[PDB]
Amino acid sequence: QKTLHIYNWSDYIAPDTVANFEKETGIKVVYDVFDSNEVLEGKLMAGSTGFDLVVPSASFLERQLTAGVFQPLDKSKLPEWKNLDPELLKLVAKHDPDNKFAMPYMWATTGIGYNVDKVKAVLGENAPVDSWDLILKPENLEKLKSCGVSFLDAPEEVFATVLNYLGKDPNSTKADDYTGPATDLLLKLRPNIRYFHSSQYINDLANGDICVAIGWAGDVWQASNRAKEAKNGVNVSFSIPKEGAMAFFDVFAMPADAKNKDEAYQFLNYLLRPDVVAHISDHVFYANANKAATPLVSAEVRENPGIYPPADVRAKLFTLKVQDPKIDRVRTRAWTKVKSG
Ligand SMILES: [Cl-]
Ligand SMILES: [Cl-]
Ligand SMILES: [Cl-]
Repeated sequence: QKTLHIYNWSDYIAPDTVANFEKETGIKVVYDVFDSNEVLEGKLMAGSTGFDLVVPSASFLERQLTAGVFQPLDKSKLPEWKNLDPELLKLVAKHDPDNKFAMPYMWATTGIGYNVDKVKAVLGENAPVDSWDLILKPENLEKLKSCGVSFLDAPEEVFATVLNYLGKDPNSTKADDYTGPATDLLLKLRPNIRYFHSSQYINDLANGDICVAIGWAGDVWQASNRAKEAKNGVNVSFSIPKEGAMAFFDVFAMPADAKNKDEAYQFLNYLLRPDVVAHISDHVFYANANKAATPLVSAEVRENPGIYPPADVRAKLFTLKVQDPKIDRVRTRAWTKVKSG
């Protein structure tokens, strides 16, 4: 029997996607999840992952390509490749030249999830929910400490966001930008942050246990929808702040030592069907990269400007660049100071 090992982000697939693929193809799927680019990259660099498909962010895949940990996708086994948005392909091609290694899957932004009522109770009806001031200004965060604050456990994203907020290059190659103002601000914020974590904030926003989080858009929209279906009265929203925000593109890639490559190609082409991936978007509240699928996704997802943002909001989004070894070391050490204490 055929078996296929997949390592994807958590909360990133419809409930029935895998079961439908199994019953159509007869392949048994082993499906596991992660919430951290650093965890996946560490697996890729330490040895065999034991997976046939993994899903890094494109900015991390750029770094991973030069280690040789992926093999190029045979485009002749991906006929539905045509369905992909060419403009998104061109953006991902900045990380994966000529799109040789990566199939764009979902994309979104790193912004602010928050409890509408709690934030307005603490900072007033005019709470600056359209601005990184909400969480990155120490006076505001000290007051939101009362109802719970979480940051992503995602150092490249947090530092780029802080740097942009401070008016620096989000991808500054100036070491002092990291050790000076970025670390200073983050250390001022630190005593107000309940935890650093990239998946617990979903149920904690849904449950009312935290009131504001740095989070990924569709994760926050999932939390909003979980509160709605529980009818617990918790109102969660998501903000792409006025100063801009990081955009990311999560992409399927094939490890160089993948065991069941024919089956992996069958799954990638399954995900390229417009009806298959639109249905995923319906359940996970993320924009997919499939331009033929967009009319098939539900109106409540397609028309949400925090999921499919319009041109003027997209014009304010930035993306990660790969840093040299000095900056990587400086950023990692500063993250360590921030996250342990
Ligand atoms: Cl996990
Ligand atoms: Cl007020
Ligand atoms: Cl706390």
